[PDB]
Amino acid sequence: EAIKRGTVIDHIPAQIGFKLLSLFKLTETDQRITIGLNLPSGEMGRKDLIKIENTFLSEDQVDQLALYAPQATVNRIDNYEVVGKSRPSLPERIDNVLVCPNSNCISHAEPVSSSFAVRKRANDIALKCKYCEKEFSHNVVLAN
Amino acid sequence: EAIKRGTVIDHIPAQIGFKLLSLFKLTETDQRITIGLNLPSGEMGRKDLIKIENTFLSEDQVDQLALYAPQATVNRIDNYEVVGKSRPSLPERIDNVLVCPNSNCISHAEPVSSSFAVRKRANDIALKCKYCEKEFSHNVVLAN
Amino acid sequence: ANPLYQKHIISINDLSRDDLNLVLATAAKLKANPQPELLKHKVIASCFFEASTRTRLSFETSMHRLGASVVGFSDSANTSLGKKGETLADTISVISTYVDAIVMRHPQEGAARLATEFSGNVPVLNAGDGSNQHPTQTLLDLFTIQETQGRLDNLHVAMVGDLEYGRTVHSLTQALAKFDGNRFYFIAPDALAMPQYILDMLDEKGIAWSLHSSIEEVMAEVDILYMTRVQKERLDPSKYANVKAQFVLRASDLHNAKANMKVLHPLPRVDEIATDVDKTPHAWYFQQAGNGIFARQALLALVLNRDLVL
Amino acid sequence: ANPLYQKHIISINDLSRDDLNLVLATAAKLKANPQPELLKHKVIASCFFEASTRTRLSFETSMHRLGASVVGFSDSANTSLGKKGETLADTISVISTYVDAIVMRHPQEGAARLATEFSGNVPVLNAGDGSNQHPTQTLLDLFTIQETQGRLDNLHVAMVGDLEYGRTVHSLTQALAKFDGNRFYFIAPDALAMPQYILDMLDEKGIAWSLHSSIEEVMAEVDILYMTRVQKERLDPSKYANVKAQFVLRASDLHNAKANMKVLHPLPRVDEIATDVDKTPHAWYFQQAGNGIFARQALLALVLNRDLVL
Amino acid sequence: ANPLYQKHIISINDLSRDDLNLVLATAAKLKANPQPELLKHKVIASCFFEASTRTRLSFETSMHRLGASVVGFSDSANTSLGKKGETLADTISVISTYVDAIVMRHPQEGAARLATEFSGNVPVLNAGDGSNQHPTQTLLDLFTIQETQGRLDNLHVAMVGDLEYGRTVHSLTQALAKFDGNRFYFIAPDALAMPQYILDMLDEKGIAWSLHSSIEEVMAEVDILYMTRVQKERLDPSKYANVKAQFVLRASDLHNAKANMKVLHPLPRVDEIATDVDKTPHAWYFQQAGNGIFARQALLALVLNRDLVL
Amino acid sequence: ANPLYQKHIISINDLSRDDLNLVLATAAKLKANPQPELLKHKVIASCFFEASTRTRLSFETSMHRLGASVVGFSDSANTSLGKKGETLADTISVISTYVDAIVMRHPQEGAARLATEFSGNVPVLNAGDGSNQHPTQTLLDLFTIQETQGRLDNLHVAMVGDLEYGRTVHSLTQALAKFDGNRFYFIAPDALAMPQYILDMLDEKGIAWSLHSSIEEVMAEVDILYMTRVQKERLDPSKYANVKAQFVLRASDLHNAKANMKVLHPLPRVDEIATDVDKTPHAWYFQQAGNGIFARQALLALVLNRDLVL
Ligand SMILES: [Zn+2]
Ligand SMILES: [Zn+2]
Repeated sequence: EAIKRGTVIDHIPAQIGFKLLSLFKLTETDQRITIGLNLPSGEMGRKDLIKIENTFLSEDQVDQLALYAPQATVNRIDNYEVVGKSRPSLPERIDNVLVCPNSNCISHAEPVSSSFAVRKRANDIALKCKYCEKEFSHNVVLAN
Repeated sequence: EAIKRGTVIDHIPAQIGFKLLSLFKLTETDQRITIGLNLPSGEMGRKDLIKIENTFLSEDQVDQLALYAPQATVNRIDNYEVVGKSRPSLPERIDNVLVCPNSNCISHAEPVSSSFAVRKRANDIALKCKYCEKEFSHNVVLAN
Repeated sequence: ANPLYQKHIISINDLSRDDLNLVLATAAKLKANPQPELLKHKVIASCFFEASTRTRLSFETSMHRLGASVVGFSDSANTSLGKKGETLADTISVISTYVDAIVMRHPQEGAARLATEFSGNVPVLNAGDGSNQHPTQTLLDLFTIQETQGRLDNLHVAMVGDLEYGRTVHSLTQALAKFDGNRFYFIAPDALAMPQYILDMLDEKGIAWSLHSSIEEVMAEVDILYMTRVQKERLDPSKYANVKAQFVLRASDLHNAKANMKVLHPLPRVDEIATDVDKTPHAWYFQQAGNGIFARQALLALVLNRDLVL
Repeated sequence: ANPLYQKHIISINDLSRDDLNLVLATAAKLKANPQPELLKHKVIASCFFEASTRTRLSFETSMHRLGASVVGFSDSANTSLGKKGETLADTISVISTYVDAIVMRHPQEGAARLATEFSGNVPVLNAGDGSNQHPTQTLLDLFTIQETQGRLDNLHVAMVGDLEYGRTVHSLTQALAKFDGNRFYFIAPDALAMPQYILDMLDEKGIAWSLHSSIEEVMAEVDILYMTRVQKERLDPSKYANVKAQFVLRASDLHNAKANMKVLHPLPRVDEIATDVDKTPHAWYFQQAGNGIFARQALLALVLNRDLVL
Repeated sequence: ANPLYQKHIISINDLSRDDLNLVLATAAKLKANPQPELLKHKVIASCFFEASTRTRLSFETSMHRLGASVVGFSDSANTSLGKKGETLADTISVISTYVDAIVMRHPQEGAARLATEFSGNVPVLNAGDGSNQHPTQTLLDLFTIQETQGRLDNLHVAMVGDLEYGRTVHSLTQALAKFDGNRFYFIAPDALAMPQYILDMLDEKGIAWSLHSSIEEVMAEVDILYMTRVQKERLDPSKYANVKAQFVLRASDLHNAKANMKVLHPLPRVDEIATDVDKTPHAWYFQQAGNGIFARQALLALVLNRDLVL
Repeated sequence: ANPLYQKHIISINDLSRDDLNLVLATAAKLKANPQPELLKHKVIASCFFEASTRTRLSFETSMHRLGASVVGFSDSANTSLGKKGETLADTISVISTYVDAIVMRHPQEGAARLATEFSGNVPVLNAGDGSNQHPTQTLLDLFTIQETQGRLDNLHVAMVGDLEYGRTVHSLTQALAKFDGNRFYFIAPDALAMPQYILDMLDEKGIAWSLHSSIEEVMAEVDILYMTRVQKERLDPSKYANVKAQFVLRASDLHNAKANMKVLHPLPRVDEIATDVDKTPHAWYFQQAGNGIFARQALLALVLNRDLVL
């Protein structure tokens, strides 16, 4: 169910919508939000869907979605019309939302934002910690 | 669409909807879910709203909402019609979701579910730990 | 069966007045007429995860006095805050397959209660779980008061010392509040006064209580003077000396006291009771200690032996 | 007299199959019909030069259960030598004049055997001598398997974990090899595989065995799954996480398992068995622990009491 | 300026071939003609959150040789898990208003990097951040190699020992690989092979590397032979078993070395290098250690002194 | 001379308004133009009988900045209750033949004062004597207030936190009250009110002070907002319960502060100041800390250099 002005994130995989809502604190706002989870989609099986009024995502904000919903589409909406359309591209760095798998990483106990360099690989994505300089499969970083 | 069959939790305060989704692991399901955050309501200012298909709430499940959304309404839905309607009453016990303010309570490191006895008071709600037997303002237990 | 047969004894608040009397009556019976073979063939586990020698000695003596066999352990500075491998649950899960009852003392609160959840049909008796409960201490206290006053109702009771951290007096207060006509007096250095929820509970029951700041104000008219143990760390060492001399008791403070009054103290004491009170008829803290083995016998007996012989 | 009366119990390898069955039969008898006065008037020495609380509790319970009296000690790590002055020999030379039998646990291997050389006619029972023997652990393991499968022959047995340092499984393997038709499966992170001399012994006896690397490969067809306790120091902490998740057991790994299969573990566990397997019919490690006091009763009974009453 | 003025030196991987050269050039310059008043009136903090005596003495001596004043602390087996409240960030925010540079060593990977985010204009030099980086160690290694060989290209370098964890050999390999034509020879006790990312790195740069099992294969061809330090828990009695001697380098192993071959070891050594090699012309690890004061002088000089004219 | 030449600096309460001024003037002078050779050839002892890293680093840096040499020791969790035999007096008697001044910190109130009675002609400077005095902390506080406000009269100063034990706020209040027209605002968690002698002192001097319960009341009017440090045992989980957030200052709390308003905290802080205030122009605790080296340079300069010409 649509809106007048704002952003619509379409084609999010099942079980990722709520994850996105959590990681990116998207509901910490006063704006009207409309969410669909486990909606039917012949397009891809089944999908989650997020709609936020009067709110817009910079290219990089969109890019931050890439690790979780690579094939999502981000539509801009004004006067009920789709005005813009983009897709998430792998970013160079991912800040703030991952946590280092290294139990000894200085980044745990201290007042700094996590940060990783992002590097495309054959069968996974490599994440390198700004701080401890160790590199991990996104599978490891992302699974808990 | 809308509706066909399931539960609708209406009149959730702002910034509680997402809290409920988290605490009660409501999106750990395959069912279709529909969420409205910061919706307009002349009825109470503004509200959150949850809709879960083919899923129902026991009297006690509904009572578990009382601590977070005391004035919510829980409607049962069949063939698009409100079949049932109830409101959350303060439970006698709250299990599993709180965590004891007591750093020394045995419940922290060990494999047991948290549990509190609930007691109505003048200006707050008293929560008493099954384990350490200490009692706390819900304000203290609930704020982090 | 008697009401306490095969029941866990975890918290004072889990006992009715009926229960309390049942324990105390059994204590009195056992003290009068010993049954050194009541628990013959029982094996009890004395599990002190946190060392407490005055507590273990008392409890284990109770066990041998009923003819039970005893196994157990005392832990060594619970070095850190736990056994690093074994969950407490696993530990009870195992022990509850060796023995007929468990007596445990533990630094974390709720540990006793947790044990009940893994001990099967083996009863556990809480011998102290951090700063929460110590029920045999309260029961021994109760028994001692009743024996010396002949009654547990309409009594004038003084509490003295660290009333904010002193769990001993909290419990005794709570349990004396399941009785009628009782009147309390609380003596404390101001920043150590008796926690409110207690008083709230007291007002709500219609219990007469008065906050004071020196023993003298009341000495003339009390039946029990129960002293706790003020620390040299809790209050700092400057304020300590300035108000210390009223939370200390000398024989000379006993000139106008009642001929029925007994002075109690869970022990140990350091300086809060001068040794010159020892020789007076009021000193009863060693007697009190001795009663420990009857409160504790009583409880083991009721729990492990289905029907009591008074 | 029975074959074991007045004999030292030092090593699993010193026992025939006859012996084993003798012990296991007595265990079953004693479990069915207790003899709380079999060793009345005996005094046993519980000597733990190396502390082991789960071991002492079990063993001492066994003693009281037979009505024997127990004296002893648990030693304290090492300021340096617990002993310094006294040779172990002198220590046994003395204690063997006080008591009727010695149960000892010691950090050096061969300590128990050494004791036998100075204990006169006092039997000694090894409760653990460094990384060599622990016979009552094996015997309790055996008894537990037999009770639950009805037999000790033609069984499908899995061993899991630190198979290079895990003496518990070596011993159990050795003693199960004095039985016919048994088939083993060894599950280990490669650099921790089962020591060879074991396998050599197994090939030489004609014993079917298969090395694997994940529980799954065999889960469907085993009667016993016996888990040991992989350490966080032995393997390092980077390779640990990369292969740790197959030497961890969850209930979800038990979908295709036999209705007779029981999971064993000498204890304690830390994370190698998730608590969700506890509630299943396969979890038997606590049961196993309980059987300890029967294995140990049996041994004491056989050794100290010339003719057994089955 | 000079390229390194007011920069942090946190990780080897942040330094160009040029940077590396600049440091080494400076080092040699200072080694040849000292500037004991170059940093007169600087105050440097020698912050050793993790004790390491060898490393601190070196660094501090360098500061003094350049005329600077030193303040700081070595830290201790931390009671109650740290300054606990105080974040490293608050510590560096404060210390960085006192001093002109911060040399710090810390048990957590990433500590040096986090410091820079709070140090303001005060450069921080990493002296060791858990198992991550140790740039001056690497720089003194490089400097020793260059000084004795006359060059950092076209070398034949062998790494020996624990290649899985030898952070020294990872760094050194990375660095040398910023240079042309070097060929590498890796030698491990089978176990503890080289991290695959390093090998992958060599391949893209197009660099020759060979794997080996003893030094004999390679001895006649190498220009540097670099030994890692090797722990008691890094390895065990079971994998010290058949081939542990190439893990022990002896003077006899050196008969066919090129005359120019030097043996470096970051130190300390325990048994991996026998003392009879000490007398050979190839032993160069002590000399290596003294070169540390030049590598370190160099870094401090370049980082605090705007334009460093040789 | 200069009034402070060769004097001990033991307690704030020994210093005139003029003294205070001299120190602060000197401090500013030195801060503006350094004299790194002013104490060339002096040797100062940095005697830290009680470890305090932040304090020692500051003091030592100051000595170095003025060109003096430093020797000394930081002490340790004392095995067996001290040097035990050796009196502090013997210690000071000896040390004071080595050095030119003694800066000392000690766990006992009165240690700095005792030192002067044995130090001869060697000035001792108090770096902390138990819960008594800490003069340089107080001087750096004053200096920071003066530097940022242009003045120490006619200020609006709020103290926040533990006012019962905040020796920092007692000192600072005393000093400020040597000056005209300051108005004070005290804010506590009800518990932990201000010492009555301080308030009584304010009344005689005729100085306005107000009591309050949150900062909101006072935020729009204050020039300095001084936070105390606040321990885990200083308070408890029960009195952190309904009003603990004004105990946590946040950036949001600062919306209506005067532009000139600075927030000082003697450090370290644990949770009482949230990190989001760090970015505000009001946060001045780190700057405060760096001002310590001027206060301390100043004291040292004045005490050791007969006539200090700015
Ligand atoms: Zn990291
Ligand atoms: Zn609790």
